Amino acid sequence: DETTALVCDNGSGLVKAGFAGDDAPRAVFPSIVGRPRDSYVGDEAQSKRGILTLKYPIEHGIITNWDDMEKIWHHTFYNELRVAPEEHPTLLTEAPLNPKANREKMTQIMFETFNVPAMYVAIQAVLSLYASGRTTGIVLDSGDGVTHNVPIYEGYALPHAIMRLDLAGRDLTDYLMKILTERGYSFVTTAEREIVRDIKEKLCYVALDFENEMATAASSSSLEKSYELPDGQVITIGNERFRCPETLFQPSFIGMESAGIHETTYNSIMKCDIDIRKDLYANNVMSGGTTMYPGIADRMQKEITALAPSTMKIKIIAPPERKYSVWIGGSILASLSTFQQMWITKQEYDEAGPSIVHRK
Amino acid sequence: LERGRDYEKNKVCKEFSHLGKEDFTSLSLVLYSRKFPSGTFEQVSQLVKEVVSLTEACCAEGADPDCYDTRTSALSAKSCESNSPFPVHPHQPQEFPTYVEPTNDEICEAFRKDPKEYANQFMWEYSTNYGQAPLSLLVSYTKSYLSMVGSCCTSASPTVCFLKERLQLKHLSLLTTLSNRVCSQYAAYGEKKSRLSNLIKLAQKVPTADLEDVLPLAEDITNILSKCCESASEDCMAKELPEHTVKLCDNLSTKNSKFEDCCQEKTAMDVFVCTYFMPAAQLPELPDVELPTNKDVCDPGNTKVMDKYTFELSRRTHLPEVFLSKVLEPTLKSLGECCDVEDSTTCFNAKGPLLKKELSSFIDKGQELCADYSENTFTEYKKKLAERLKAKLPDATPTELAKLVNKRSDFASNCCSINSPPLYCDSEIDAELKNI
Ligand SMILES: Nc1ncnc2c1ncn2[C@@H]1O[C@H](COP(=O)(O)OP(=O)(O)OP(=O)(O)O)[C@@H](O)[C@H]1O
Ligand SMILES: [Ca+2]
Repeated sequence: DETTALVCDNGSGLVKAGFAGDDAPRAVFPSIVGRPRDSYVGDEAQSKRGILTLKYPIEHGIITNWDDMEKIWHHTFYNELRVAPEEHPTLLTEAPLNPKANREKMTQIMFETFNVPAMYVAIQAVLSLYASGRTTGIVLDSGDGVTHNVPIYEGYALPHAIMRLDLAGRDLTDYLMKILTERGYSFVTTAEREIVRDIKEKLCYVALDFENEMATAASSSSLEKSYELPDGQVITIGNERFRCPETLFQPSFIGMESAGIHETTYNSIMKCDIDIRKDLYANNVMSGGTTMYPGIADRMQKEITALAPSTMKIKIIAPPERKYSVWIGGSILASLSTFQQMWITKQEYDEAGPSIVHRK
Repeated sequence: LERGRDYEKNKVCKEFSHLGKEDFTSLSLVLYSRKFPSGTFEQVSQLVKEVVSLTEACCAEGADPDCYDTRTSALSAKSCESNSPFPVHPHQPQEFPTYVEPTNDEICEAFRKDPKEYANQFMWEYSTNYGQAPLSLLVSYTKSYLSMVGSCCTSASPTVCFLKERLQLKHLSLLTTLSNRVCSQYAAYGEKKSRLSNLIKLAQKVPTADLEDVLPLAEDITNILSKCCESASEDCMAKELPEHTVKLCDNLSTKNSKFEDCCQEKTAMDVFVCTYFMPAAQLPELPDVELPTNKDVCDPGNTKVMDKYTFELSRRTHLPEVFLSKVLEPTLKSLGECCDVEDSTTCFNAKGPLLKKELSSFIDKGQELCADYSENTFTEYKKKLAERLKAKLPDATPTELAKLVNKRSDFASNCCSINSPPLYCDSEIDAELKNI
């Protein structure tokens, strides 16, 4: 009783990797490669920031630099997981609407440079749904660099209904920097960037009623928190706690003229057949780190309720572990006996070259 | 065949003995729920308990043969009494299912509290909503669904159990809801229109294909529906439907990228849901197709001629199938009248040009009703609609204008898609077409 499949969730900001069967990813590091400002990957690249030039091979959920991507995979295999890829079937994740050639290239690299016995490429958003013990529903996946709405029916993600929003964690962090600086503070350097990133993950939240909440803050406290900087100097965060996440719903807070997450979720469903929409509205799962704000479920519930027919059952699935739902769904799926017949073997690969990854 | 004279009684009695009382009851609940889609869970259960009452008693060796036909006619007797405990009736297809599977937690909550109560509510609500699918499939799916809920809600790992079970149920679940959907469409149209509709949809999905490429497929699926939808065979649909996707892929696998992607899916039902949901493609811009000539219309064995017209037209007209189907059917039947009455070249001179404009008009109006729906997100579609409507009714108040956006938006969300519901949109396209 041994072998152990690997699950690698390649994210635009964070790569999540561990073993199938585990309840959580073994390693979680930033998707960055450091070149001589001789190369570093992940946390170390972050540290040696100054003497390095940082590249992000996965800007918007899609891999765009294959040399750097190999750097990352090599790193996660040997440094992070400290395993020998040659003896581990590997399950990979990809963004919705990932180009065929791109998927085939991931397969090529997997078999030809890391000689994995087998592997599979799965749609990130579908795994999120699976992580819930469901095969039908609409997923709002929102990470560091991109946000998607994916309607899925019995495992089938309807392509023409996919909604992609170029606004995610990275943008909220950047915005919370602008409004924090405007409130009479200074946040502009890269270290200040990570500080703000921390403030956002610990003290930000989504307001059920923006305006009401906005007045409550402008009137008194209770909506004010204190955060200790590395200086030891402590500051107070006011209405920026909810002004920050509020942009998910109002992309204009950053001058972006596009629908908010409640609207992309609404439109995705509307691109689907009338008879299944009910199943989308009643199984709306949220995954990704930018989906972690407290109150975001109740807010979405509210917004979709104002968009949908007054007779629709609206339900949001927002698990506490949703920051890793994709990875987790990958872990469960790869651990299924019924899934074992789904792997792409080195043989089937040798006898078919890439493109063999097309069977979804 | 069924010449039994007692066939019914010996049929049910046989079932009662083979399945046992519990299962016969479950079979009856599913059976009667698909028969009475608008029947209440209370009305249906009463009818079922009654039916199983007389069945157990009158199927017993010793029971006087006299009974079954007795309590059966007595059973139908109570059906006439006012406020009868049984389901009312003026069997129509359900184009808007309201069944919504609860969350895994709600399912298990309700299942721990009362299993039987849960099982019956699930079989009734599911059957009444997807009753158009073959009985053998409903009974099968239903039983397999409850089995899953029974083992996953007591599992150490409820979540992984559910994924595993749901993935294994996938095939039958699709086979069941898909067959219910397409059978509902077939029932609403009838063999004749259904075939026309399937050709139109196929045309809109693969505009660049040959008639001989898609016509066979449109005929096959129609044949399968005609034969399988209301069939007693436990394997008509189960066997026919997946066999149909193989042909479908054999013909269309390489015709365009969407069908190629769909044909790369792992299983037969994975491919069918894919092609079923596939939207109307970006149709080519082409010169109007002229109505069929008088010789074509009257000539014997002219089906091929009429099929090519439907195909050629459908692949170049940007209009939903529900629209095209309700116009092409009458248009042709009308042109058909000219062949009967003496003197062909005469009536075809009066009715001919009349039908052209009437069809041309109908299309332009339809294309107006479905404004920008296909081209954008619903949200953006509503913005544009509000704008073109503010330019067409300047003297309209913000409220009247707002009321109009909704009604037209609502209408479009229902009738401007390739799989818009037949019955509903037919009467709706009329009530909306006269508003020009
Ligand atoms: N508790 C939290 N509250 C708010 N944001 C959080 C929290 N935890 C993580 N995040 C944010 O969510 C984003 C990250 O993660 P995910 O792990 O979803 O990213 P990816 O998969 O790396 O990126 P993408 O999905 O955009 O390609 C980060 O930008 C991070 O700032
Ligand atoms: Ca991600």
